[PDB]
Amino acid sequence: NYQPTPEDRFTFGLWTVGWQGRDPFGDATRRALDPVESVRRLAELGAHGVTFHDDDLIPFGSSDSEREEHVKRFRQALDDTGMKVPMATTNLFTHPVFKDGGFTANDRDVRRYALRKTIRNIDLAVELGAETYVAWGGREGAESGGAKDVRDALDRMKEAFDLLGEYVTSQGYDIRFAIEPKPNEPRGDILLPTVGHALAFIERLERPELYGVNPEVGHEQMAGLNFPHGIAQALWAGKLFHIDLNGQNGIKYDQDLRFGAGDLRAAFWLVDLLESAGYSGPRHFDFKPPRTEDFDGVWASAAGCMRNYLILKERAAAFRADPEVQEALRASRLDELARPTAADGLQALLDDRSAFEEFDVDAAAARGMAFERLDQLAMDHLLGAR
Amino acid sequence: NYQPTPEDRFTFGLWTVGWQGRDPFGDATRRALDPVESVRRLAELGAHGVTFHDDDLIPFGSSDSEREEHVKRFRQALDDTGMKVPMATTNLFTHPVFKDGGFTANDRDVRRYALRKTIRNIDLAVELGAETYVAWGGREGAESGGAKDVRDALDRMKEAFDLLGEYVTSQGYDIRFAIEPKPNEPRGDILLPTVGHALAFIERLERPELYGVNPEVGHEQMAGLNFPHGIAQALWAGKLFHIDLNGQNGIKYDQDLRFGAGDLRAAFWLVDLLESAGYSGPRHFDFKPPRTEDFDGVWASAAGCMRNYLILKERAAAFRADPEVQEALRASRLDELARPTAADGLQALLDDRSAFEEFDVDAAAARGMAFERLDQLAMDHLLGAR
Amino acid sequence: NYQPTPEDRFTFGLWTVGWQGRDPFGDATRRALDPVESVRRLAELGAHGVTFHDDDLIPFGSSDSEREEHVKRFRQALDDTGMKVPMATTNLFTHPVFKDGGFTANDRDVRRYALRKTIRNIDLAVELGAETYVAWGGREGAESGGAKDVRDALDRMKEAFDLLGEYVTSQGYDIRFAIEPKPNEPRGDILLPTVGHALAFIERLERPELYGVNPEVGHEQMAGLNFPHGIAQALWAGKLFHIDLNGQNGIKYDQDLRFGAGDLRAAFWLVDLLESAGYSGPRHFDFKPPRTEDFDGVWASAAGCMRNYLILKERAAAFRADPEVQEALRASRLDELARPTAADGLQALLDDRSAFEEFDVDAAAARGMAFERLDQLAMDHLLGAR
Amino acid sequence: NYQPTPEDRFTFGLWTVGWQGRDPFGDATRRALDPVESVRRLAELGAHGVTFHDDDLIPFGSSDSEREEHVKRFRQALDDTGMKVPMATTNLFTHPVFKDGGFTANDRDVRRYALRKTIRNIDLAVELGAETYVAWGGREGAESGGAKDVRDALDRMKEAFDLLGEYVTSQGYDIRFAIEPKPNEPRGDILLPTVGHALAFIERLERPELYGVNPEVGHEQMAGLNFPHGIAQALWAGKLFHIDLNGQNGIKYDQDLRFGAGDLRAAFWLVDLLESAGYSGPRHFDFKPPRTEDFDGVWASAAGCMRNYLILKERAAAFRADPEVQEALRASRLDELARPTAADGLQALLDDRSAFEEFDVDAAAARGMAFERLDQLAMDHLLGAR
Ligand SMILES: OC[C@H]1O[C@H](O)[C@H](O)[C@@H](O)[C@@H]1O
Ligand SMILES: OC[C@H]1O[C@H](O)[C@H](O)[C@@H](O)[C@@H]1O
Ligand SMILES: OC[C@H]1O[C@H](O)[C@H](O)[C@@H](O)[C@@H]1O
Ligand SMILES: OC[C@H]1O[C@H](O)[C@H](O)[C@@H](O)[C@@H]1O
Ligand SMILES: [Mg+2]
Ligand SMILES: [Mg+2]
Ligand SMILES: [Mg+2]
Ligand SMILES: [Mg+2]
Ligand SMILES: [Mg+2]
Ligand SMILES: [Mg+2]
Ligand SMILES: [Mg+2]
Ligand SMILES: [Mg+2]
Ligand SMILES: [Mg+2]
Ligand SMILES: [Mg+2]
Ligand SMILES: [Mg+2]
Ligand SMILES: [Mg+2]
Repeated sequence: NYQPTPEDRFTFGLWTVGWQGRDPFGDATRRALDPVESVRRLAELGAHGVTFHDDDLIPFGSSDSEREEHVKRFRQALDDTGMKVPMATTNLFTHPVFKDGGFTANDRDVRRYALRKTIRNIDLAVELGAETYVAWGGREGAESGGAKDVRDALDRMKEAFDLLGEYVTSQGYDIRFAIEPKPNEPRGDILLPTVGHALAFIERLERPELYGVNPEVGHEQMAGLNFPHGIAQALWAGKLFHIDLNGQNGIKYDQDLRFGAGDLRAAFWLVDLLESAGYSGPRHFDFKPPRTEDFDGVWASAAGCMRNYLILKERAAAFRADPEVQEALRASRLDELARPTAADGLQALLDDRSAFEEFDVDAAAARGMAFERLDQLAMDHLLGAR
Repeated sequence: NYQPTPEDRFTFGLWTVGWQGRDPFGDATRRALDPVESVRRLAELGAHGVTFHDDDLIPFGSSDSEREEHVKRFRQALDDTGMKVPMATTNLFTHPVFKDGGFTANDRDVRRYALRKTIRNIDLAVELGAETYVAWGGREGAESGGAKDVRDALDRMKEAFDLLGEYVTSQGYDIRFAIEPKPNEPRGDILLPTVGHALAFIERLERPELYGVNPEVGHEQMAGLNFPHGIAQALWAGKLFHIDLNGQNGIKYDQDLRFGAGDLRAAFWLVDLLESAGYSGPRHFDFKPPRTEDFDGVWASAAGCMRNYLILKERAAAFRADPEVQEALRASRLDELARPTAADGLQALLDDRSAFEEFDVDAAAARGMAFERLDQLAMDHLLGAR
Repeated sequence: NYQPTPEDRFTFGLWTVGWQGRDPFGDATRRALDPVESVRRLAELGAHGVTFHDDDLIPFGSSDSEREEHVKRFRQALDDTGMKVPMATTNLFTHPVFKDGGFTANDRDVRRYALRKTIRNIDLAVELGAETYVAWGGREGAESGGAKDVRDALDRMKEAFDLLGEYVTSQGYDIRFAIEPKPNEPRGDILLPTVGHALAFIERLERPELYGVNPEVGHEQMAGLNFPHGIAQALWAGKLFHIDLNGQNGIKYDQDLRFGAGDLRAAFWLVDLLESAGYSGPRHFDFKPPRTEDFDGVWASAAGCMRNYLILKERAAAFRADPEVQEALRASRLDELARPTAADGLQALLDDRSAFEEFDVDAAAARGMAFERLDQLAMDHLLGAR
Repeated sequence: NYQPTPEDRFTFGLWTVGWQGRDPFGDATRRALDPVESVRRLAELGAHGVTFHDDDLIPFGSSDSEREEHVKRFRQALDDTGMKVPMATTNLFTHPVFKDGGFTANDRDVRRYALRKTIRNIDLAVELGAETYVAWGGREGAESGGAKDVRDALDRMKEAFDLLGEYVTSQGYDIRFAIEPKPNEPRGDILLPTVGHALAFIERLERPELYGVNPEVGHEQMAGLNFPHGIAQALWAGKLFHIDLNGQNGIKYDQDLRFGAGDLRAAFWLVDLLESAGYSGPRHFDFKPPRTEDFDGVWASAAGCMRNYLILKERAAAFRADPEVQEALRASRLDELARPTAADGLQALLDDRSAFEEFDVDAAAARGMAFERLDQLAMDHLLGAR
């Protein structure tokens, strides 16, 4: 009954189940978790692996020998459980030095520090076997218009990512980068606020093949955008390197609800797309168990992430396999959308009088699209009524 | 006192002052304007030129000889007034045949018709001297998840724009294309919903140098995004071919208020950026005089568009020239944001102990950014209090 | 299998299935329906009744004898089908005379006309057996700040509703009024924009017992509000006289999708509340079949409204009856929320040292709320996984 | 030049300039301020007074003698500076015990504790001379649908406020209560989410005359609502007891920018209304100096709050006094909006054939409202261009 196993490739950040529940208006409601205990607990739930910021694993300001002890204990728990580390990232947002950003801070010495802190963790990520290195520029942005010249900031952002690409190529590392967009919070506006802006920026880097996106359900929904549409564009560009799964109820602060909560039908269409397109990367949950919960609620919330993915996968597969849905998809001309508009070429199109001079525009206009019947078949499948 | 002249390059769509006031809940409140009368009236107000959809100028279904008469009358009014036509576009959204889109309609024969209708108007636009051809795919999208496979739709969208680029290159035309994003309305979600998504899509076309964006103030604000930030990214990419200026009060239906209405401080920062970056294209107003107004209100609203641009241009120039603002910009390290992070290169950065091992993180963190004083100088300048 | 019958009390506006598909950017895609054919078709689908604006049933400007013929034909179709008319309303938004409002138009003569048009239709509604008369003030509002003094406008709004209440009391009619809030569209901001503002306004009318609310799913969601929470407050006040059911995908133009579309989990919690609280009024669908559809799609969309209500009713009933959910509700202390805080009274509370001086705040804080496990049981029930 | 003095009645919360800059993603960037130093600094800037939560002034868990020392030091600074304390409030949101609310927590013992903590601070507020006691129920709400039966929660909310009203009446205190709405954050949805919902709830309390609202600019804008419209409704009801002034850029997390930032034109229309209606309460700033700033930026931001109010007051007064604006207001029939619709009464309206049978609907419809010219005069005045 919807039991996950490590072959489902479900992963969690240490910072997710480890969130102590401090929000802008309240103190922590839960004690800190030891990273080793989170690995063991997630393994028992059926997770495939974990992800980390540098500062989740090694407390900021650790000596080189404290650092080695923290890594050794962690590696022992991975060895004991079979858990993998497919992704890692840098914390360039918590410490006060990053209050105006890391890569695009106005102060040049902070930008250099940010790059050195990042490079140190790329080495550790490669050592632990990560294939993707995520960058979330949560402090790159502004609350006011004159504080940040955005063209200069984009020059600095490109400079930073180009240097990171020079570093991993010169070291011979097999790792790729994924940029995680967010439109706002904690800055009033954040640079590269959506999947689209991030994809566009990547095409201006010196080695674009090293960079993709790590979209997050809730972040695109904080701009009111359709998250499965944005994922489709990332897959179309060949840039979906990683994904953050969670839930969000509309345009408000980043809630990071468990996956399946928030916009349930968008979750269904997302799973349909990921499974249809054959996405093979980790199914990563970036979520926060609500601060109302104790530790039993933390693990129930994490289990629910995986459960909802597996229920929606079953319902989406049943939808696509249903002969009546296949009939309805042809009724709505999804087959024709997949055929070229003008494989005969430009000149043939220009000479084709059935495309304009003799085209019966009123008869084409009268054809219903039959989209509502198709969508109710999708609803029946989602609700198990079919 | 803030009087426009044609050298300010203010342009208006025929459909703007010509909007009859029909909305989803009400009939028209104004009679139709003759395009010739709109040209003459806008010229008297100080406009530089006008723009048009094919169907604004030539009623849909006109014979080839009615077409010639409509164009001749129009050309005579341009000759009489000195007005230019810098941009033109196609109506692929009003007629019922386009109810599921033009370039990405599921029906293949509609897609071919859409391309033929577009090509016919590119010829006319070149004849009238337009330098930019805008595409707004207002019907390209969906209300439900199964109606539109977005990867196939993006294939069809790329196919259409590639064919248009083959057409203008084979004809030897000096015209470029600009894609106008909008996130929603009239479709539940529209493909290429923001500036970012459009910029990313352009980089996958066969001849990307022919395509840029035509962002609209209100459209990016319907997703809660920072419009001057998005314009900066378009300028950074070298893709700001055209712009639509108007006003919008937040996340709701597309209001198309006169420019300066809506988010006034965003309008100030937009003008600052366009003038600082030396944008030389048309300052185009895509706005709707509210349906409360009679024809005297139409021309007052149009005049207000230009007036507000010129007031904000004056205030932004005073801001940037003020020695006290120049001092504050250095106080906030805007000068340092413009300097390379690591012109010394990767290896020097790695060997620079002042970038990490000896970096005094607490002393850097203690430095205030002085952004609030800078922003209050900007407010004082905007309000004329300085 | 989820078949509606008239005892389920599903009703539809004539303007819903009759929407021709004209939106702000496009012409109609469907021909007009005769009201008689809509009654017959809805009866065959299992509807209980229909609702109407005056102008849906009697074309604007009809002679008194054309009026009588339109009503007679309509009454014959009701007699032939068994369909009821539980609600009626006035169109104070389509005609250009209402461009600045009806009850709160700045022009006094328009306000008087609006009241006379309303009163004429109250007589007809009573004749057809309606129990509720809805007012939706879609044009009452403003696009700019100086156009409307809102205190004077609220005086005029109160004046109008007080006169309508004087009219129905002096006539001896058994009808009540329901105010339908909407935050915006077609005006930039609409007066009484949410359920809350409407409830507050009612308490200042001379005969508040005659007035309640008619909330609409999509309208509260256009302000990002929780629609089941708002309905609970209306039920708490005893003011839920009628309800408009449909779907909406977040903060954007009013989509009026079929019920169950949009925010599916909010639809589940709404049905749970209406059924638990014993709401006995009509389940009215104010929805628009998308303009992509032909007439077969219109009736499929209408059928889907009813189907989704009945599926969600079944799932909500299964949730509330499940012993494991009953256990979880006590685990989360829903039983304690229903018990008085201080039935012992103020003085006893003040003297109760276990409420403050001896209250163990850390032990209370440590108690998990168990809300995530409860919510996953609700998800399992919704998806039929339980 | 726009210098505040204590007669302008500008007040600040201790928690505003005292915000250390901890947000959901980052540590504090500023040290804690001593309340005594904040009083002295605000007095030098021209403030009239300060406000406080119980826990801002007396650290949580203080002994009764530490409590007395904290109050004495505070009272000495008030005596030294002339500063007043017009409002006070309770912190029912920071401590983990309040994670599911105070007055509407599911656990009954937490609800009793919340009432005792509140009552203790009402006594102190009266001792310091406060006239208004604010309640902001920031934790009253839910992230999921089954966690909170909202009708039971409203019963508990009414119970709590009724007991507080019994307490202040039995003690003979001259203090009134003001409910501060917020739609979301830190709970997914908060009960009483807007001004309207709060006004409606007050009318169901046992002694409604003791309760009003304390609306906040940014909170109504987090629901996309028009804040001057909501204030007008509160003034119309006679319930504007207090106000929180700040700025917000649209629908996102609560930014609490300095007043004048965010939606500048809404700030202009708010000041116009408050000054026109003769609001005599405190002009209270609930704002957060951005965490980019050091302490010099804190005081610059606070000074800017007051400066922007005084600039906007001048511009609004110039607007209303301008004979050309007075002419335009009559042109737009604002004078007619203030006149009764039907002072002649219902029967006269029914007998008035010029209100319906002989009303020339097309001639009324043709009249322009002249709202755009009026709004451009308002823009010219705001920008000092007039
Ligand atoms: O970059 C990894 C993570 O960093 C921070 O935790 C962000 O809040 C989250 O969105 C992101 O995914
Ligand atoms: O494409 C030109 C114009 O077409 C339509 O009028 C759109 O509503 C507008 O946004 C666009 O700019
Ligand atoms: O008042 C009845 C109906 O009137 C209009 O059709 C509105 O768009 C709808 O929201 C409302 O319910
Ligand atoms: O209740 C007083 C204050 O409490 C908290 O600080 C809130 O964040 C603020 O909105 C409110 O005004
Ligand atoms: Mg996130
Ligand atoms: Mg998030
Ligand atoms: Mg994330
Ligand atoms: Mg537009
Ligand atoms: Mg627009
Ligand atoms: Mg446009
Ligand atoms: Mg509606
Ligand atoms: Mg609606
Ligand atoms: Mg409705
Ligand atoms: Mg606040
Ligand atoms: Mg706030
Ligand atoms: Mg506040």
